[PDB]
Amino acid sequence: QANLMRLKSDLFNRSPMYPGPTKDDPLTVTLGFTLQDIVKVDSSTNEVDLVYYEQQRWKLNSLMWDPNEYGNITDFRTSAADIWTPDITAYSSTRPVQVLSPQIAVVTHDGSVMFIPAQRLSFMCDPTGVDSEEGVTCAVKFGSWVYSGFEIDLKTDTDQVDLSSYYASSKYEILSATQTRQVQHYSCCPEPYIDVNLVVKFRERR
Amino acid sequence: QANLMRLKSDLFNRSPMYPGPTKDDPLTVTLGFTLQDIVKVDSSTNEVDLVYYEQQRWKLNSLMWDPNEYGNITDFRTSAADIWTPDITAYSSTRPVQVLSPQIAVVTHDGSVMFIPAQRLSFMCDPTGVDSEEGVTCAVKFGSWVYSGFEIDLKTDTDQVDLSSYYASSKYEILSATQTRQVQHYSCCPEPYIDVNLVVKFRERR
Amino acid sequence: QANLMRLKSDLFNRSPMYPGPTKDDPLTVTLGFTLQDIVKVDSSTNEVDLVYYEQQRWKLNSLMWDPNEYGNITDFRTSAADIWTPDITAYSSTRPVQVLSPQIAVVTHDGSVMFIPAQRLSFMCDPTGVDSEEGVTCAVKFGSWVYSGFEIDLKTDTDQVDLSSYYASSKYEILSATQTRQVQHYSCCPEPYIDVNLVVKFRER
Amino acid sequence: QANLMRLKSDLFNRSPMYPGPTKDDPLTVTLGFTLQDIVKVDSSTNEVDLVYYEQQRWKLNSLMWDPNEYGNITDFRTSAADIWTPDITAYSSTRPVQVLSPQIAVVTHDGSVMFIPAQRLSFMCDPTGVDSEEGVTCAVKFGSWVYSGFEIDLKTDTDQVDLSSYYASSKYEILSATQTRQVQHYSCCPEPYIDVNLVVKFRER
Amino acid sequence: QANLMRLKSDLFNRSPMYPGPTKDDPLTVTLGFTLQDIVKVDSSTNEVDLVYYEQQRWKLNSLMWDPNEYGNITDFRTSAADIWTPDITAYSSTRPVQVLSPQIAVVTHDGSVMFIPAQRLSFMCDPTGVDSEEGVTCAVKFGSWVYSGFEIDLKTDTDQVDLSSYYASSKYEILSATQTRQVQHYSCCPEPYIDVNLVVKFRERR
Ligand SMILES: c1cnc2cc3c(cc2n1)[C@@H]1CNC[C@H]3C1
Ligand SMILES: c1cnc2cc3c(cc2n1)[C@@H]1CNC[C@H]3C1
Ligand SMILES: c1cnc2cc3c(cc2n1)[C@@H]1CNC[C@H]3C1
Ligand SMILES: c1cnc2cc3c(cc2n1)[C@@H]1CNC[C@H]3C1
Ligand SMILES: c1cnc2cc3c(cc2n1)[C@@H]1CNC[C@H]3C1
Repeated sequence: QANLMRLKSDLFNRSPMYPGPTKDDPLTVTLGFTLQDIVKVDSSTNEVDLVYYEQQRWKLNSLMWDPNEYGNITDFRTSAADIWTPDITAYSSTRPVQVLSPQIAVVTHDGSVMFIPAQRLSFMCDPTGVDSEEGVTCAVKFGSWVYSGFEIDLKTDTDQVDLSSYYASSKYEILSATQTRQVQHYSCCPEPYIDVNLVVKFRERR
Repeated sequence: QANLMRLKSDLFNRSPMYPGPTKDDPLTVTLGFTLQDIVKVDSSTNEVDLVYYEQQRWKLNSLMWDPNEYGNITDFRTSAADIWTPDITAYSSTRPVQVLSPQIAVVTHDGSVMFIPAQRLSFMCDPTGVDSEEGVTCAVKFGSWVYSGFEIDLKTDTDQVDLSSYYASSKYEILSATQTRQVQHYSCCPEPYIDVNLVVKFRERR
Repeated sequence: QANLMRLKSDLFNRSPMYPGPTKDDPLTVTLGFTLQDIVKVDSSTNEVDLVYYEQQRWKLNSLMWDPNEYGNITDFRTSAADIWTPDITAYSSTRPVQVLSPQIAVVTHDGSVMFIPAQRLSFMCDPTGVDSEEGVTCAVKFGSWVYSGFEIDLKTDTDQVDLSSYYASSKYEILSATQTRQVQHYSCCPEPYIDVNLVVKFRER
Repeated sequence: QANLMRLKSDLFNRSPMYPGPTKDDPLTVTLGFTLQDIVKVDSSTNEVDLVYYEQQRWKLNSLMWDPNEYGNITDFRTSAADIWTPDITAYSSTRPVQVLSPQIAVVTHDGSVMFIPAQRLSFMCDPTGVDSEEGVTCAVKFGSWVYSGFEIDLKTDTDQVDLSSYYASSKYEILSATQTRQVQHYSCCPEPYIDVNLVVKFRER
Repeated sequence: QANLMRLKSDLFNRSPMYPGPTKDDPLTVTLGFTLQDIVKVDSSTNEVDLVYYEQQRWKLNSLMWDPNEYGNITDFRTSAADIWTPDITAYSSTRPVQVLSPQIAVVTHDGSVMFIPAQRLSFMCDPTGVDSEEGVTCAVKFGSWVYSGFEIDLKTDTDQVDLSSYYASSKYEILSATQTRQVQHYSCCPEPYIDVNLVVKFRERR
């Protein structure tokens, strides 16, 4: 501005879009969940509804630049449409995920992208024994839908889910939450697919 | 990398889109269902809700290339908008199907496309006797909406539906699931239309 | 394909889109309903939900061609966005209609288009007496929203609705179904508007 | 068609879009409601659902033409996207309005536009006493959201709402319906904003 | 209006879009809420639904002009798509916000923009004790999702929410409503993020 505008122009207008990773130049996405609320539980259909936001990080050479060339600009915000983004998907979802945040990411001079969408998800979960002291445990996998391990790998900075933002007066208390990496194989396809498995253990509030 | 982008450009930017099959150059789509959950049953309206993903395969000359000409590239992922896709449709649906996965397909050097959309479908089904030991049986046909047998044929690699991914703690147990090919005639039109008939037999979990 | 692609290109890329009918060059749409299910009935709000598919036919000179010029091609499928389509609308709908089928039509060398969208419609209907043996009767008009009789006419191949595809195990049995043409006048506008009136008579099982 | 296509092209392709009214060149929209059904009433949240269609008229110099120059064409239908339209909005709505009709308007040689969207609206209304003989009364204002009196004025051809199209077998009977013009002031802004206040009085039966 | 068209053309057609604020040229948005109705309360999931409209003001050099050059034009209305707008977001929302108004803003010769979207929001709130005389209190933060304090600051013209437009016959009476500015830090990010905290205290009508 004029610097930022020129920068954005150079990356997006002058180049073709990054065509996604491949076996030859694969990519690693760092996931991390901040759980906000277990909004509702349906014991007649065994689906439960979570609200959270999911931090995604990755890095691309396509998105690098030299700050001195662009008015000492270290980073910028941009629409998620302007860049490639990973197709992280909830495998046991029962309804399409609802986006609760804007679709804007941060890009930085070293090509690192950060993107943190807020979501509401309804996923498969049997709440039997939520009323008990012992509580009930449910799990849901997040991972690329189309990209194998050989193109997209996932990692977590910590197995502990971020519960510091959980709703004080929720109907359900969280006993524990876990974000652990996994490998899976499916009947369609020879290659392994990577996913981060979100496992929550919860119960009704006294 | 550059090597790909060039490929994608050659297939999509330089050519006009494949205009769909015709009697002269017809096409065969291979369908296959992985049932995930029978989410809910409504006995007051006789509609039942399934979550699954539906594997679609087909092949086009339009999409072929020579790997040596494109940096030894065997295959790639792309948006479903970038290519023609078949109009497989649930004939007894009561509500529009909801897409639970991204709209990305895999294309390969020999022109083979694979596309596996995850869906939630509400279809016509009378659950009377779901509580019994015997269970209740329901069926729904999938097939092209507009393309006759003479333009689109359907086939299955197996009559057995893939239940290996079914939800362990679902409200309903699957006794059996079947994907069998069928031929049908409709009053509008002289030609026969092909469909794969999904037949599931299920009951409450006891 | 080479042939078909060229054909499609000539009709759509090289010409401007058909700007809809007018008084001078009017047209006639043939409607026909295949009722599939009466899904639900709400007696607290007097709305009922139907699932069906609605066959639409019409013909345009804009869409004609000579098969010999295009590799003996008699007809083809295409997206509904690529062509003009008629604005048939349910006058007593209480919620926007939901499309249950793809938006693809068939065009033929003589300019005839066929298009059969599958729909779910919620329309105004008082089900009082649906539980009785006598059953209850409800009606809903379908017709162009903006085009008068003088631009769009409607006709039916038969007054009998196609119930051969109705759901065997539906909560409601169909006693009868009727698709009859009508003329209507509205206070806004001098001209008459045409509609096909769908009348169904049904009850619980 | 050739003629019509050329006309449409001249108005839309060759000109930039009408940039909306201003203080200097203000505009008057004529509103008129045809109420179809009071579909449902929720006494636990005090919202009620109406289905109707709302006639909008206005006139622009931008849209004028000479019929002799265009094959004696008096008028035509077109997409609502092709022209500017007014931002009439329900002030006491509790949910986004649902469009039940196509988005097509009629334009005429003297620059007059007519546009009649069918809608379902959920708005704020306490139904307490709907079961009584006396009935209950509710109101909802329609007016531009962003344009003051000084840019958009509203008028009504009649204070009587058009109930001739109301549903015979609705759960609720209409005792009366009124479309009266009003002026309002809001805390944000010095200028007055115009609205047409729809007031309905109704009950069960 | 020949004049207005030319003006609009000069700002939007001839220039590239304002690329959003940065640390170097930051921006201040003035928020203000007019609460219309507390429509419903769900005590089984602890979510409550508000209808309101939210006044947003800010100023940009990009949008300035000289009235003498454009037929003494002081201001104009335009689509929200034609200009940059701030990404104010409800942090404790449980469902995507629904827009109840048109997406039109007012721009003025000194570059000031005003934009007042009407919304329905479902947010996290425990209504326990709404039936009491004492009432129950709930809060929800509004702020940029992606822009730190260093790029977007928020302010309020008054801590008092505008209740003059509240629904006379609502199921719930408003005891008080507050729009107060706040600073927050999140685990992802070193910088502080600004939010205006909407705090309402209410009860059943009795
Ligand atoms: C870029 C993209 N998404 C973000 C999400 C958040 C934040 C910064 C972001 N930056 C913090 C503030 N906004 C909500 C969360 C936490
Ligand atoms: C290409 C395109 N679609 C796919 C869908 C799936 C898989 C691989 C795919 N590869 C497995 C993993 N993702 C969901 C399903 C099963
Ligand atoms: C052209 C356009 N739509 C059609 C819809 C159907 C059919 C033929 C069509 N042809 C029959 C077979 N497919 C579903 C319905 C009935
Ligand atoms: C142009 C635009 N909208 C219209 C809406 C209607 C009519 C004519 C129209 N002409 C009458 C017939 N169609 C529904 C209503 C009433
Ligand atoms: C520009 C943009 N949005 C506005 C919203 C409103 C108003 C003026 C506006 N001007 C007042 C009248 N319309 C609704 C609210 C209050």
